[PDB]
Amino acid sequence: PGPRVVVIGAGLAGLAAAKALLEQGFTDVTVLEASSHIGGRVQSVKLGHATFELGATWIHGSHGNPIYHLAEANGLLENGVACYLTNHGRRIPKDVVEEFSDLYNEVYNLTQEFFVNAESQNSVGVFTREEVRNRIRNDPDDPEATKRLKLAMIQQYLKVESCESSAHHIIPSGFMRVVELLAEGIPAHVIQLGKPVRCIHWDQASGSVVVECEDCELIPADHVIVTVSLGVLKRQYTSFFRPGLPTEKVAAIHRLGIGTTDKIFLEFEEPFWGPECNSLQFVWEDEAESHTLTYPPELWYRKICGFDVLYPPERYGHVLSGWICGEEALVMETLSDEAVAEICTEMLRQFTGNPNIPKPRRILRSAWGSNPYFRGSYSYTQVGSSGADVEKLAKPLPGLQVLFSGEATHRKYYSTTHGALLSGQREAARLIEMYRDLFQQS
Amino acid sequence: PGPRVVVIGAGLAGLAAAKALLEQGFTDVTVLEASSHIGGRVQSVKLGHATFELGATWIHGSHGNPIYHLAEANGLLENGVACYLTNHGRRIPKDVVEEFSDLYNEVYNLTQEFFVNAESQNSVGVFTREEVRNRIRNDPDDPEATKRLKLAMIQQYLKVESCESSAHHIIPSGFMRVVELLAEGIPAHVIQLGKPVRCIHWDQASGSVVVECEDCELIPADHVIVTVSLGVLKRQYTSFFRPGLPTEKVAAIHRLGIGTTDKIFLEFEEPFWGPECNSLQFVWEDEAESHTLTYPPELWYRKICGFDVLYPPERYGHVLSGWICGEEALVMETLSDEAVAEICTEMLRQFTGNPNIPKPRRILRSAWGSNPYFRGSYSYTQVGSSGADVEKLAKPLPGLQVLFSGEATHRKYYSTTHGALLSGQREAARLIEMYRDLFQQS
Ligand SMILES: C=C=CCNCCCC/N=C/C=C(\C)N1c2cc(C)c(C)cc2N(C[C@H](O)[C@H](O)[C@H](O)COP(=O)(O)OP(=O)(O)OC[C@H]2O[C@@H](n3cnc4c(N)ncnc43)[C@H](O)[C@@H]2O)c2[nH]c(=O)[nH]c(=O)c21
Ligand SMILES: C=C=CCNCCCC/N=C/C=C(\C)N1c2cc(C)c(C)cc2N(C[C@H](O)[C@H](O)[C@H](O)COP(=O)(O)OP(=O)(O)OC[C@H]2O[C@@H](n3cnc4c(N)ncnc43)[C@H](O)[C@@H]2O)c2[nH]c(=O)[nH]c(=O)c21
Ligand SMILES: [Cl-]
Ligand SMILES: [Cl-]
Ligand SMILES: [Cl-]
Ligand SMILES: [Cl-]
Repeated sequence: PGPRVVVIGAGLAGLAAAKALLEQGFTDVTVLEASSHIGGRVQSVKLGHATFELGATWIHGSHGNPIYHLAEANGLLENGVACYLTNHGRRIPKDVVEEFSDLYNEVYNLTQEFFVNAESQNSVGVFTREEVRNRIRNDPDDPEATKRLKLAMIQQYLKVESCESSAHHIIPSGFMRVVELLAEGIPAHVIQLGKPVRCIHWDQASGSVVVECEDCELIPADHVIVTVSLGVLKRQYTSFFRPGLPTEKVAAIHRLGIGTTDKIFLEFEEPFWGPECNSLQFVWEDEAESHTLTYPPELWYRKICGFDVLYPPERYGHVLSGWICGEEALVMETLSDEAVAEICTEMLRQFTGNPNIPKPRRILRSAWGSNPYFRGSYSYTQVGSSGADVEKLAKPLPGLQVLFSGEATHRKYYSTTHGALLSGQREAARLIEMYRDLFQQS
Repeated sequence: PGPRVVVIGAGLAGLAAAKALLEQGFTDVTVLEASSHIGGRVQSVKLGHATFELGATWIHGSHGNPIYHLAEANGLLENGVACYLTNHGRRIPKDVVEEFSDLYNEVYNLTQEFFVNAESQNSVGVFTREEVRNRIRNDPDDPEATKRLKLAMIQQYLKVESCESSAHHIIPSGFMRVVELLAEGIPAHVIQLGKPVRCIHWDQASGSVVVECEDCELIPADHVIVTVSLGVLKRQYTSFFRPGLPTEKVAAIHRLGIGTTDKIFLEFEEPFWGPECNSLQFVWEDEAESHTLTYPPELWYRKICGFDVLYPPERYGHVLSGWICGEEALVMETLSDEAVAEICTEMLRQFTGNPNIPKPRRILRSAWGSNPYFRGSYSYTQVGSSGADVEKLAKPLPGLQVLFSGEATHRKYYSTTHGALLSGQREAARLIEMYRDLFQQS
């Protein structure tokens, strides 16, 4: 009864692939989702009336962006200053920050002009910071205390740059509404929840592919679209494919990077922050000399660059939204809500110079790195890798027996929701063209 | 190329089944063993020259016993008093122990005569102890202190009875020598080590059975002989069979018992025990009133009835051999060698009344309950179950697609090495008869 297609993952890529096939008259389609939910790294949570994003937060502008189009078409779509604080409870003056910002931006451009691959982009940052460090050290007119603060702001910027990897729209109702739109069309029977896959068996001798589920169910199939993260692949490629993947694809899985980026929300009964403060930015004065990329686990909290104040209060309450990227996010994920809440409260006391700040009423946080269905937040082309690795990863296996979809497999829109969606449509489109060729040949 | 037979487990049952098939001209035979070793619950360890059994220790006499025959044919086969000590470092006099022993044996026989199923055997113990407790309490001539000791000896006996479940020969070279004899004949390629099975798939549409390995290898087969313990079945039957087992067999798996019985060996530099002492038997004076079947985890050590002195010293060194049965053995298995060694040393100080006993030089111990390939030491017909459950467990699935072997599936020799061996030959014999019928019919 037609070709049997199995999609692994009910994130944007898996749902987009499933929908595209169903719309082109593929009846025998089943989505195997590991978790109890759809959307994957799109995860919207409601604390009372308020809606908080634990994954994807922003749509990256654009009319061509098919997630903007989805949202706008269904009508889902829609202050003050960054307060820089020192670890001895002092605010850094406007003029110091503004002076640093301009020095950094001037030196970043003189560097970026001098250089556009992965190793190029990274080295702009590295040589910018060392030149900025020189210009501060060698400035004859700045006093000692001011130089120590500005040098520590290099380390604060470095932490902000560590989370960065791509004008910007939010969905106040929840990013999960966009996910629910894609899934509307899909019949109920198609999406199997709580159904993690253990291994894909290909080059077999009615069904040349067998999907081995964790619950030991064997599902024969003609084609499999794999949408699991680069994190899942890195951890499981050795056991997840029989026979082994082509060595080019194994190399791609090794060379491409995936970052753990977790969100920390702190709900307070009353606010303790000035009405001029959009954010609290944490500058540790003892980090003037350090070039620290990864902190030891005891100092995981130091990788938090600061906290944004959510606006408006009536929508969200009095909530601080922090980000933590890298191995320090994995350490954070191992700690209890009380242990995390306590350390963030301690930090905010030290940085505000106000020892009477109460522990937050509630705490909400993501755990993407430790989750065996994600093992990270988003992909990037790493200091070593290229766009060739993304093409290698995306490349189907012989017979289109296994196709590779997901954000990581998208050449220009990797680490985005639209990248995921479009990577799904690409692989669905690949099958459609293959079965058009059989129609045209015969 | 002939019928494809897969044996799960390279214990006595699996090896016996494999050998029997190979000897009757079954060429296409493979044994999948989870662990890196053969023998299963036969496990011999050498500390220097000495050989210590962590599993099966004794051959239960007999000429008909095929393990006696195996040993004797290859020439592998071959003091003092039990010292009863109180928890206040006092030895219980010969006459007190002898008086208790006779009271127990007299009252056990008067009860056993009055009653022979599982619920019958257990109830003999229960009504014996309560009658003994009465006869002690109501004895007009015994003093108070003596009654408290004798009543606490009921609890010490109760612990010894908790490990009991079946004249007696040892193999000084190692019980593993008997295992190695069976395996001699078996070609190298047949036994796959480090190869745990995850699920057996039966009622399929060239190979009506698929064995799903933990490493995700799918092995087509005509017949599967399952030799894993009742412990493994109890824990994994829900996931280990597709489709589900007959409800009669599920009920049998539930109703039949498997006990965790672990061995503790303590090697001392010098002995601290009298040359008259074969064993140190631990009587806790505060257990006069208790009828405790299972201790809380904090008091796991109380389930140790005492320690045997191994003889002769030149063979073994100065070693104490203790046994611990039940949930208290699972608690023991979670503790470190230092933590276990320390508590046993503390006990021996309290019970000898000698506070200067050094911590043992070495410690050796089994961990059958926590081991996912055993989850217990041996089967028994439980207070509720019958020999009908053993027949239900032993019963093959339709087509002899799956056969059930192992100690637990043997009607009279369950919980023994010969039971395991003979249960293997039974299932091998079952296949041989099935393929003799096809030879005679056609
Ligand atoms: C002043 C000032 C400061 C402000 N600075 C401005 C800078 C802002 C720059 N933007 C940042 C954006 C972030 C951080 N954004 C962000 C933040 C965070 C915290 C995250 C986690 C992500 C993001 N991204 C990336 C996307 O979320 C991601 O690419 C896609 O959802 C993935 O889709 P998929 O490929 O289908 O995989 P999926 O994993 O979703 O689905 C696969 C499924 O497979 C399942 N699975 C796994 N194993 C399985 C198995 N064995 N068997 C069966 N199933 C299995 C699994 O359960 C899943 O359901 C963002 N994207 C975007 O558009 N906007 C954004 O803001 C962000
Ligand atoms: C004065 C005074 C005091 C003295 N008192 C005297 C009283 C003495 C009474 N006797 C007591 C005897 C004991 C306690 N004895 C004793 C003590 C102790 C500590 C133990 C642990 C046992 C015993 N017994 C029982 C036997 O050891 C047991 O029945 C068989 O070896 C099991 O064989 P099998 O069926 O093949 O299973 P196996 O489990 O061996 O093999 C199955 C294989 O399957 C493998 N497997 C599991 N899962 C798998 C998967 N998923 N995939 C693939 N493979 C997988 C696994 O790794 C194994 O290798 C004894 N027997 C005996 O004859 N003499 C004895 O003394 C004792
Ligand atoms: Cl199945
Ligand atoms: Cl990482
Ligand atoms: Cl395979
Ligand atoms: Cl138990």
